[PDB]
Amino acid sequence: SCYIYWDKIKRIASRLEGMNYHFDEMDTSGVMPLLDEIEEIAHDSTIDFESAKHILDDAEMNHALSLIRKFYVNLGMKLQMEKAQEVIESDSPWETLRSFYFYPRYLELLKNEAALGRFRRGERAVFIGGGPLPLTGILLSHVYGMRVNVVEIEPDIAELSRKVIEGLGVDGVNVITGDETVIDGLEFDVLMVAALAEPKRRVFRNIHRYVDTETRIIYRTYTGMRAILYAPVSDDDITGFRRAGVVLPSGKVNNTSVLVFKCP
Amino acid sequence: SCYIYWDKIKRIASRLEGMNYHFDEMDTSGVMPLLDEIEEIAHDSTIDFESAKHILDDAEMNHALSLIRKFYVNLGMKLQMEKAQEVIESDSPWETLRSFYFYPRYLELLKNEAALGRFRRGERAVFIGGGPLPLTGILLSHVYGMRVNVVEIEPDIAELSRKVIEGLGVDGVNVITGDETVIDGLEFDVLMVAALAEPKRRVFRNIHRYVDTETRIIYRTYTGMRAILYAPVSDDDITGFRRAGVVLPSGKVNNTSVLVFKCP
Ligand SMILES: [Br-]
Repeated sequence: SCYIYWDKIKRIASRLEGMNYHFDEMDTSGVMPLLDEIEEIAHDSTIDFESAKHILDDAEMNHALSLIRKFYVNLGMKLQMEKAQEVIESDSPWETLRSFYFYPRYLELLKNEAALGRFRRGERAVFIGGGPLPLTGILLSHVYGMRVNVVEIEPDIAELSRKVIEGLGVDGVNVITGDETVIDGLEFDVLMVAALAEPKRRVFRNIHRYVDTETRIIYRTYTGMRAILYAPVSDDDITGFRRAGVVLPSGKVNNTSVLVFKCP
Repeated sequence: SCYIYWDKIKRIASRLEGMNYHFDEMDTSGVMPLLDEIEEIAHDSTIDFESAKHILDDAEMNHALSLIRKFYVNLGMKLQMEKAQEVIESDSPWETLRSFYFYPRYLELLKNEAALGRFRRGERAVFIGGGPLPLTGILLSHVYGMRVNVVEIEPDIAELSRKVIEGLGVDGVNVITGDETVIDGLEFDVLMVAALAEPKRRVFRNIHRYVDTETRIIYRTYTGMRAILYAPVSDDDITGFRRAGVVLPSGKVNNTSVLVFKCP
């Protein structure tokens, strides 16, 4: 084909490639223009899902896509780490937390999800893939009055997260250090899977073994042009589950939210 | 997975099996409940595009899918033939035309397409694959005041369509007997491709040779659960074209309309 977005993406990737050659370590302030250029493409409403995969999954875009998707994850992780450290240091922690680049977005995303998953105060939720800034976990308790365990595989990241939660004075959020297998030993009404929790195939196979058919499972994925940001969850990833609802994003939200139940 | 639609589709297909390879022999009036059954499924808005794809792409669904598709194409063709003769014989041809089962649907589909393609009075349209009842051709003129050539490969079908057009007294619609290659000798502003024009690969490869980069080309295809009805136009078919816009259907409309331009 001949899409103008193909050259734009290749030029972005080239810039990312040159940057990474020079520095392993992300300069979070400096690369905010690159993120906004990438998000303008991802957010372009005038483009349907089929057209999105025609442009994105074209073989000649694979290298550029990989670089962009690596950027997004690395930037996200560094933004979370920096903000976590900021919150811990702050004498005004909630003010510092609301300044996080994605804060307004998670706010909208959760509201969407709570409707999709019928969240009720008092229910037990497990969130897989907390990261250093366990924003979803925190909101689930602070806003939705849920009883939350956040699971984090990396012990130092998990420790930082506990410090964030304590700095915010948020009750009812516990952090578990380990992989998604810790869910066998937990009771929960709802289970959420972070957008960047990996590997997807393994994570869904572990969910499948350790849940029953009545437990609500909500995962975060990417669709349409927003798949420039990250690889979506594949239908093969969700073998043995049935999709029972979706919330497609709008505005600046990047994630699609999917409700599934284990078969059968 | 365990979608309820899976079993429902297999059940409907079981009742089509005994018509296999002789669907053209269908009783049109007596099979309408069967179309309603398939349509209840195609038009279900709660089924997301990923779920629809899980179903239609599964190897186990392949024979039931061919049975449903053979049923839908044969029913549509028979109805078209039956209505064309009915119009020709009618004292009230316009009213008879409007009693066509898909009439209300085509009217909305065209409405959508006219916005998408920016149709205007006096513009030159060519419609590939007229069939016996060239409704789109007739409406492009009768409603949109466009000047139309309808292309029909089968000489006896072309002859019948001309009778339908002459019976209605509609201006500015001519039928050319031939393949899509006849566009070589034509001048036009908008090219439309019928949902049923086949084989898509040969057709689009010929269209590519004869149009330019500013020709508006609209084709009809199937997306989501509506792809149960007929094989969608593939990525491979529209090589050398770029998508510029899409109208997704709602209500009982079956076709997705897609606007393309030749590269660049
Ligand atoms: Br979807």
